[PDB]
Amino acid sequence: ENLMQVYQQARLSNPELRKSAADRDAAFEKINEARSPLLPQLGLGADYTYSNGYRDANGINSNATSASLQLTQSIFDMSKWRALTLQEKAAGIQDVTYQTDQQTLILNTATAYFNVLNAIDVLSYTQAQKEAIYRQLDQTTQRFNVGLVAITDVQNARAQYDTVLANEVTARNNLDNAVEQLRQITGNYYPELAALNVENFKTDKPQPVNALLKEAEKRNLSLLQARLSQDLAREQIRQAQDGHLPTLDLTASTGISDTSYSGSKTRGAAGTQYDDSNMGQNKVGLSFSLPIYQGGMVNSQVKQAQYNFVGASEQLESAHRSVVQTVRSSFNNINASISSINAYKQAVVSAQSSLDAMEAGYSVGTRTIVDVLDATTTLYNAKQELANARYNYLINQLNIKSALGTLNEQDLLALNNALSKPVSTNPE
Amino acid sequence: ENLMQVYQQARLSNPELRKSAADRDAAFEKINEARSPLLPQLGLGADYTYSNGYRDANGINSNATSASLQLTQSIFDMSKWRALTLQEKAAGIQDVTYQTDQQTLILNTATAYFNVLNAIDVLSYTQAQKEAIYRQLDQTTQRFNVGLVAITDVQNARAQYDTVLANEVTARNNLDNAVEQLRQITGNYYPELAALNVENFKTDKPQPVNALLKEAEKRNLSLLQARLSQDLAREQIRQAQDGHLPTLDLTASTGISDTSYSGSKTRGAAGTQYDDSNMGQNKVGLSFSLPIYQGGMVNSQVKQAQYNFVGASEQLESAHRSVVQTVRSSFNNINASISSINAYKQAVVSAQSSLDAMEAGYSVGTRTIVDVLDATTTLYNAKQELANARYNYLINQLNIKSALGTLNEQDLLALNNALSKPVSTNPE
Amino acid sequence: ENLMQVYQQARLSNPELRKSAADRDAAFEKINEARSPLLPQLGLGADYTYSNGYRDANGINSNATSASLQLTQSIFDMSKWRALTLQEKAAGIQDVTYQTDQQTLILNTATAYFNVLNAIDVLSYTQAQKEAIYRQLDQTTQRFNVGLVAITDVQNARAQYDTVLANEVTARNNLDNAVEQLRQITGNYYPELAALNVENFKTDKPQPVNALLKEAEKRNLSLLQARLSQDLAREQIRQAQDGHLPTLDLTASTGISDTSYSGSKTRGAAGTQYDDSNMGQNKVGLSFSLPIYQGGMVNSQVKQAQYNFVGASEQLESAHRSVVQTVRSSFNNINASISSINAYKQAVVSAQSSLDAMEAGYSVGTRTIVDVLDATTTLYNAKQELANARYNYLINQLNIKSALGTLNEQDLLALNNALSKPVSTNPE
Amino acid sequence: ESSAAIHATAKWSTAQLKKTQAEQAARAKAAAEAQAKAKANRDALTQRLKDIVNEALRHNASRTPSATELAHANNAAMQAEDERLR
Repeated sequence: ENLMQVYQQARLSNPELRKSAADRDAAFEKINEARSPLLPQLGLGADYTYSNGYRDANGINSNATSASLQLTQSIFDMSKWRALTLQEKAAGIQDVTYQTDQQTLILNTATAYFNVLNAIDVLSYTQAQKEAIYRQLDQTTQRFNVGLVAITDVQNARAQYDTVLANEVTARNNLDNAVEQLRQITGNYYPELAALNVENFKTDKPQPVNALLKEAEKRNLSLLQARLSQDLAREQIRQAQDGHLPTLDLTASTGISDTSYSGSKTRGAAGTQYDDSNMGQNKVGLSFSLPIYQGGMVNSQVKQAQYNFVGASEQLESAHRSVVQTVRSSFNNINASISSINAYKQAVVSAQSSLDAMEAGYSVGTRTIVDVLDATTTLYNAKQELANARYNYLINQLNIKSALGTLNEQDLLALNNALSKPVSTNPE
Repeated sequence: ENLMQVYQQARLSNPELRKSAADRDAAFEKINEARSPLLPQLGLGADYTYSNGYRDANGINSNATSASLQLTQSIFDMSKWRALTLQEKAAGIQDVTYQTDQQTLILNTATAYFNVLNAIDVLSYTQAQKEAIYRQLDQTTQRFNVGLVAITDVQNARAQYDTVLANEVTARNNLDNAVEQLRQITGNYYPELAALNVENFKTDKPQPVNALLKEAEKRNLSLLQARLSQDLAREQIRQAQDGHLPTLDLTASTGISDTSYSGSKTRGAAGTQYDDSNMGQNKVGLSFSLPIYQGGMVNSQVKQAQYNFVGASEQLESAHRSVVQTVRSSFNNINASISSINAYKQAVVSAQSSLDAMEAGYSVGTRTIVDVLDATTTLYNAKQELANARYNYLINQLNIKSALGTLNEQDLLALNNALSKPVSTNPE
Repeated sequence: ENLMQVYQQARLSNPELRKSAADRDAAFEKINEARSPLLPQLGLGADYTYSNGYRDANGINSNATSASLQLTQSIFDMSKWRALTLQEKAAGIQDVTYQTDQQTLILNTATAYFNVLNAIDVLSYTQAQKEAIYRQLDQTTQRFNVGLVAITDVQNARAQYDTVLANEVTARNNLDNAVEQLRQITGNYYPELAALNVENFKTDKPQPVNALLKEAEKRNLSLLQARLSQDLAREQIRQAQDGHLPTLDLTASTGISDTSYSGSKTRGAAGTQYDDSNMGQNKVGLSFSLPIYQGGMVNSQVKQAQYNFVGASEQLESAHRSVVQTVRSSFNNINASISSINAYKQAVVSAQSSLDAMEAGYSVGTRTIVDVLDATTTLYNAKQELANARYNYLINQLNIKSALGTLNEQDLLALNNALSKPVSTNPE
Repeated sequence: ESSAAIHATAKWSTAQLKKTQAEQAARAKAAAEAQAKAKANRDALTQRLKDIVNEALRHNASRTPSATELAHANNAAMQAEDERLR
């Protein structure tokens, strides 16, 4: 697979994103729970009661039962309207959370993909260095057996070879760990990935940092979430202040009730008054309430909400300083990776131009072939640094777009066009 | 102490585990609070009231007082049965949390113990390296005074000695701080620990990764906790759905009251309506409820509970991927530690063979002192890598038992059997 | 600016501390909310209803209205006094939380300031190492133009020089990113910072660790917060136990009502039951309540509070072990930084004495430029570690004051006395 | 001697690689820690915005009687009017 195909398998299956999507959908569904207390409430209540009188009420027993339907709706209750507007804002903050979890899956997928390619390259250079050291060790061992070379060069070549074997085990383990990080993100193992097209690769210069700052201040998701969180804290001032207001509810009902009586005091002539009784009632009523004073409670709640809003407005300054530092340090790291790729490219070309002359003249007889062994280390050091610098440029080129908040699938497509030939994640 | 004795102190002493035990015992005791609403609820109320009639009832005054012992028992209310069974599940989730804290104390105790032993060995090799370089500084100073070598060999040996002296101060500080990490876990200082028996130490190959995965996916405590969390979220759907149901409660009461009258309208012939009264009342009654419509509230709560269960099922996929990656990385790191121990075991011998050849090479003048100092420092580095690799194998040998969820003190006994000679945590 | 001036701009503007101040002041205003239920509650209720009888209540209709100003005051309710006392304790815990944020801003400001000064020195020593490595590239190029040496020596000198250019890029990027992190803490860009006066810099021995630890045990803010958290959990036991107590409330009402009747059954001789009324009721009463049995609920709540206090007392033991380890490790790292400053100060003079011999040897032509290069690269490594050790000592001198809990701006004044000449944060 | 430049470059180059590998590991660790802290902060915010509205709805649900509580109060009020006529 290439980076784009790997990302489709991640996007479809990844549980971090899919949990975040479910947690977002729950917050949008809670808008209907938050709406519901403004709508007509309707319930049935019913009762049965036996009763037995004693002490002045002695000799009166009774048996009663009743039921009613009860409608209710608020005509004016701003505390319910505030619970709805707070949920609409809370759902908005949760959608920007989901957009951030969606955008970070792109960056983590690319990071895991390039970590596997970087581990394949580090292993490949370690193996190429091992084979070059082994060829020099063998040739030194032949020249020692012919008596041209002292055993001390064979001992030095063995120490080089034995330590590079321990480095190959380390590089192999790093690759065999990196593919499991890619499995955890994507849900899948890949036998081969599309490699970086280093035969045609080139670096573009970023936009001037003033343009990046002005863009991030429009579209960065962390800054947007901080603005929405300040507005939710401001709405909580109004939700506290509206605790001083009057309240008005409409209520309506249809009820039915039955009663009977028994016991010695209800017997005889008294049974004319303690006769069986039956009733139905329809009714409508407006209930009004106004808190006049509550120990200063609402005035404390308003001051607490004002301090919470001050806290949220300083948390927005914290978010603003954070994104300003993030775009500037990303811009620095792109310019540093561009200029260090250019430096390491010349270091590799000059180390190759050295080694191509060394491996000829010092095999032919100019000096001991241990100088070709030492020249070999400079080249495979420089090739590891150059490869690592290329992957740092590619990762920082996505990182700066995450700092703008613009990072999306079309940026994976742009980097996927810099890939070409497949390479196996599991060498022999 | 040995590793077993250190752990048997830590298990009894450690506050982080004992805090977790208290949270577990609290979550189990809370099952009884969750049960209480299903049991009888019983209380005494009592009252006193003065009343003064004004406008129309003007000059009817009264004083009333009463007391009532009251009982309630729910006959059908599924929300209380859901609240109980949810607390029984929440207590079960807290128990696997406690088992995870109990298991991670073992891994932390072993990690701290091996970090102290590894720091003792790094200091010991740094002191041995310093003394070997000092022997060469002394020998080159004598050769310089006899006139056999230029002063530059003494200057090279001196600069190499002064830099290794600064490394010994650093190695000593690493040991001195590692012992305070062991104190923080165990509560105790130790003057000496049982060191690894490197003469009798040998590596064992792990089980095949398919068998490790097949065992871990039925025992790992993080995955088990995620399964229990999905089952709790499924029970929360039933808690929401049962919000549509009717409800039925039984109630009983034994009341006593007194009432008396005063003021102008209660005098004379009209006083026969008022007089006084002393009524006692027994009452027994059933109260029924059925919510017919609630603005769609319960439908929103059910759909929210379904999205919460979807989120919990993706939390279980997250846990499953995490176990797969943790088992596979632990299996690879075991195989890497086993193979790299056997690489460094050879690299020490070839570095020692190189140093013996290098000091001979310097004695015949075909090498410089800087080659002997490089042969010395590469040997003592290879010894430090070999020693470090053994402790990393022992830590990974516990880490796979943590990934399996089977890690217990019998694994500490198996590792403690590889320890022997006491070595001081605080050398002279 | 110097460190003291930088800290004025940090303390004035920093959003982390200012957000913490708002979260502190909110918890103190919440004491007024927590007190409010102990004070008089006063509310105006009002009502209007129409009613229509049916089924033996047929032909009876009524219109009724009421207004009632009513008051409530608790005479005895211990749970309200507990809720107030718990909020006063919670505000005290929040005040030491703010005091910890106020203290950690000092440590972060100094750490960021010394990270910029350290990056200026690392860049300066990298540029000095570049200037030395350039002399090899010059000498090999001149000797190649003379025809005295082969092109290989120029190719290796280029490979080394192009690699020290990649190190200058890395050092310059680290300086830029250090300045951006200082600007995040302080809100400000600085063109120049006051540098360390290394010609008069002086290491000073700390107090003995027993005296440090005996002070920290009285004084450390995290240990104080753990003591206050244990005392809060102990008050929560009393708040649970007092759930068994009786309750007594006073209430009063100035009620007004009006009522009328209509329909065929309200007329005729029965009309005395259905006459118009305007009655008011001026009333005052006491209401008492005592729970007798609650399904064991309060006993479960008391045992849960006892387990929560056990948990809080183990968090106090964990906090105590944490300050013991933090004080001891701070004392270790002060003694180690003092000792390693002395070691690297000797290593710099030792490497300088070696370089002065190689530089004279190269100037007369008995030594090679690569002897001078090896002596120079080892010297600038020693100078870099000496500068690094000085800044680590100055940071650890604040770290022990943080472990003591005494860290304040007079410790920045003690550092600011060691600062001197301005250096540019952005060189040529 | 040319060999001395080859030896010096090989040793010094390997030290620059080891420095770069240590920097790369620290860079990766710092980025992973910052991401973990940010994820934990978004989860804490997600729980806070949930609890803010759940508490506002609990308060609104207790500012007044329920439709069941009003139906039971009406069932009592019918019997209280019957006992006014009794």
